[PDB]
Amino acid sequence: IVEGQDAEVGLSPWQVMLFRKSPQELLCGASLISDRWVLTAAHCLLYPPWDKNFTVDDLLVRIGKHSRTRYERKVEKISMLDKIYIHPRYNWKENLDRDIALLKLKRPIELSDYIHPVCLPDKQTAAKLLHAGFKGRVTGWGNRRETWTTSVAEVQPSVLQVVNLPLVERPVCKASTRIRITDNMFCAGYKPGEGKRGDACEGDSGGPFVMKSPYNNRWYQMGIVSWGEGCDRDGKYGFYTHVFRLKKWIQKVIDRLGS
Amino acid sequence: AEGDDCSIEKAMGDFKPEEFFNGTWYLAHGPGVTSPAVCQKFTTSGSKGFTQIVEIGYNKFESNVKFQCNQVDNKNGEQYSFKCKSSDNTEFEADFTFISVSYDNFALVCRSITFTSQPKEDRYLVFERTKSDTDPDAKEIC
Amino acid sequence: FFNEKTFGAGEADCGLRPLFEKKQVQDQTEKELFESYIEGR
Repeated sequence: IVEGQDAEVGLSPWQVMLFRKSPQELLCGASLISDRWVLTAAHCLLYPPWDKNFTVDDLLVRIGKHSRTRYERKVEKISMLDKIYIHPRYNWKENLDRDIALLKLKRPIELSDYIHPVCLPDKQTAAKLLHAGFKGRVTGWGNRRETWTTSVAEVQPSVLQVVNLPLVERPVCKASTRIRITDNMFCAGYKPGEGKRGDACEGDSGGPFVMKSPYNNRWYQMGIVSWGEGCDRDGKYGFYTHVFRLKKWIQKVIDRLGS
Repeated sequence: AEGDDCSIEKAMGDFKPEEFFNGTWYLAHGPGVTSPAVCQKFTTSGSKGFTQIVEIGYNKFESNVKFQCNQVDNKNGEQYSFKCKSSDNTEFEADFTFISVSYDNFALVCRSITFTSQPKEDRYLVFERTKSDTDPDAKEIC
Repeated sequence: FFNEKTFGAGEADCGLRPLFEKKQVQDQTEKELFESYIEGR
């Protein structure tokens, strides 16, 4: 996260961490939607251009964390996957369209003060909250800056970071790039004229973009950190997968057993 | 836990046994539990590797007991098996299937303990390289 | 929206943090989100 601050303990109990078994390495972020379902971006698993093609046997999810390199006995729970579902229409050749994946844990995790599911947007919730100007929150253990002089260590954080970014109007998002923007994505960030800045960066790609509802006080995940051109560049915004737009698909792969 | 089966698991392959079987690892069965503590001294059939595993919260062990574990040739398939003997002469076999490990931080491992009494018991455990304060110092317990 | 058989537990009580919402405490930056709801006429 670029231009954010250390997140308090338990700030977002739905922040999952995609971890690689061997070598140990942080791969991406994710979101806990239920005690046995975790949401993330497709490119964290499948992305041929980088040789990425992970299977349920290559990763494990670490939930309840705060520090990124440290194993936290009192709060952390390590879980394994049983199945990985990636969107059939996931477009990695072009623009990372429908960049979304749904992961199923082998056995339900144990909810606690550090582990708890975020809500998925409703037809009314999406309507009342997805408005240019309203802010959302992005959390992750990805880089604190687009580059480093000597080593990546300089930009890697020790704990979970938090940045609040405003929703930007689609026309602006479209005018900021020469890359095709689709309905399955939205952008957020500060316009150059606003004396503020902040962005998601490499290592945050599955983390949730959430917004707290003024109506019922619940946190809804409106997006998934997907892509951008660099991190925190002026005139550039971060593109998140429009979760509400792919809501029907989610329900379709979840409800596949006697119901 | 009931359902886990280290037998049908898959080891990490790039595991360098001597980087692991060296030093002290602390293993708790829960955040709170601090009793019983039990010190197990492991010796790998080869380059010694006198590793001290301090296990905490395992209700099956007595609080003031020490175990001497020696590596055996059993379970040749991607598994490291050890026979452990104690001050009270308990004895049981412990098989380790290493899943993921950073020899200087922590290690996720599937363990099968087989007490001479009630056999077969699988559980995914996490060995820590750093003592979680409340843990007894290996020097005190070992 | 989801069942519970396949979905699992969590939905009916989603979005409320045990250490914050459930404890009547608000994090350091919530105010920033609420003011972003200001709407000038």
